[PDB]
Amino acid sequence: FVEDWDLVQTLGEGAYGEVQLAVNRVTEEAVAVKIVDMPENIKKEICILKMLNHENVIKFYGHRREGNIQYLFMELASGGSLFDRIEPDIGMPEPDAQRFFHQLMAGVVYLHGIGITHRDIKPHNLLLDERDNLKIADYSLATVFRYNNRERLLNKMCGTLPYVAPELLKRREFHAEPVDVWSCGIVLTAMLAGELPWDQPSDSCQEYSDWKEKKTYLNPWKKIDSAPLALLHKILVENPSARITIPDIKKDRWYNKPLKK
Ligand SMILES: Cc1c(Nc2nc(N)c3c(C#N)c(N4CCC[C@H]4C)n(C)c3n2)cnn1[C@H]1CCOC1
Ligand SMILES: [Cl-]
Ligand SMILES: [Cl-]
Repeated sequence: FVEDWDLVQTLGEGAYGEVQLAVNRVTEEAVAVKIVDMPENIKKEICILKMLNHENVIKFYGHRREGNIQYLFMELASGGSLFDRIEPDIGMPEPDAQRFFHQLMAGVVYLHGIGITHRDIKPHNLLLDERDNLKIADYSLATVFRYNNRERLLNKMCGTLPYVAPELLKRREFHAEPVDVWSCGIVLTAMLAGELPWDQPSDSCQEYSDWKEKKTYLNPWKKIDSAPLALLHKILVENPSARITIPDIKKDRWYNKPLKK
């Protein structure tokens, strides 16, 4: 009801909808509410949200529908978004980046383990609690890629062009997991350089060709230390069948380097 909740401010807009800081008119509890203005899509999103139980995935509370409006209730992330911790053209301190990347991989390992692909991993969708623990949010593009132990290939184009893997632009069908791995490597680049390497990973994009030709003396690569750059060389591999998998990311030298807060 317009009587149970006060909409105090917009937190942003997701793939399919928009998000308000709602305050309870009775208890003053502050939550995030996603306000859906119109379906088969939200039925699917609510179903996936009900599956989620992990420290690095957003807490779902429940949902209400009123006419052509539906309301999804989630834990308000008191630390805001990772996007807001990235200093343009700088990034953030390498130890903070490494901890966030550890937590990102734990959330993604959890999702992939229950056969869910997120499909829109980017800093706008990665939230922080009051202890700066990272939470993977926005399940509006999420879908099942594994059921009864059988993999299904993806065939729909979606996500955010600077974060999408190249196969998603080129192939009629592709594996879900390597796409999410790619977008995590663009997130790591953003965290360490405070800039995105390209508009899209297409041959008609010069910044993408430059990377394929290994010109890491150019930005954003020249801002990144050799160890995390070496991980980014294994993640941002054009052929998804040669791209590093999460088990191997967990064996990376930089991933395992002790770093000082
Ligand atoms: C408390 C707070 C948040 N907290 C928050 N908590 C959520 N739970 C979501 C959320 C979801 N779910 C979401 N969005 C936007 C569209 C995609 C989705 C991830 N956004 C953006 C969410 N932001 C964001 N800033 N601040 C502070 C700092 C500046 O302002 C107040
Ligand atoms: Cl910016
Ligand atoms: Cl950025």
